[PDB]
Amino acid sequence: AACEPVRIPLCKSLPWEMTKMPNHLHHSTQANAILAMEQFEGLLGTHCSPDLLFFLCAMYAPICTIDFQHEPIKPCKSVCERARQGCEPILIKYRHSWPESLACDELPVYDRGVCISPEAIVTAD
Amino acid sequence: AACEPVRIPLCKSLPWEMTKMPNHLHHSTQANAILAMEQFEGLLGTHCSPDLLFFLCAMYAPICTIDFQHEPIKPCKSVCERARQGCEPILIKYRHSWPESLACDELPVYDRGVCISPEAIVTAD
Repeated sequence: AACEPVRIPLCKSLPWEMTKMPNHLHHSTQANAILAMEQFEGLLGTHCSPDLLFFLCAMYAPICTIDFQHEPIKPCKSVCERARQGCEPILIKYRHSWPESLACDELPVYDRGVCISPEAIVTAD
Repeated sequence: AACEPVRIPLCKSLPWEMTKMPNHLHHSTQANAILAMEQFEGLLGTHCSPDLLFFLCAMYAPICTIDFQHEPIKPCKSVCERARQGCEPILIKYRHSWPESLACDELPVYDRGVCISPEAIVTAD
C-alpha cells in the first residue's frame, strides 16, 4: 500500500497533500472518506474549534509516511481533546453527540508515542 | 533525495526509523548528525527533560514523509519549549545556554502548519 494524493475538498487547505488508506475510521478507499467528511460541513461552519478541521483531516486523510504502514500517524490526543471540548457542546445543543469513532481516550497507538499537531502559521484575510 | 534509515544510536529507541536529509541543522548527511548527538549525551544523562531525546532526534533525524521534500516536518514549538524549560537551567549552571540551532521560535514553518510531537504510551514496566 503506497501513498495517494488527498482528495477530500475541505482538507486541501491543510499542509500535507499525500495520504494513505486505510485511514483512522478504517475506510479502505478515500472515496468513503470523502463521503464521510461531508457530514461535518455544518459543524465546521460553526467555528466551534480552530482545530476541528486539522483533527478531522488527520483522521480521515492521515499524512503519508513510510514508517507506520498499516496504521498511519494520528493527530495528538491533545488536539482531539481541544476539538471535542469546543465542538461537543454544539453537537449536543443540536441533539447530536460526539461520535465514538472520534473518541480521544483510545486514540493513541500502543507502543508508539508520536503524533501530529497543528502549528501557528502566518496568514491574513 | 529519498528516505534513509535512522542511524543515530540514541534515536533508535524512538517510534520511527526512516529519515531524510537535510535535517534541521542543515546537515547533508546523517554522518554529521551522529557526531553532534554525541555532544548531548551529558545533558541527556541529567534527565532534565523527558522530551529532550524526542526533540533532538526530531531535529537531527526527522521522520520521512513524501510531503515536505526540501524541509522535513519539524518537532512542535511546544515540545522544544518544554525541553528548553527543563534543561536550560542545567546548561546555565555550567556556563552554557540553549544553542542557536535549537531556538524554539525558529521551528514553525510559517506557511505550513503541522509538526510532530511525542505522546505518552501506556506502560507499567
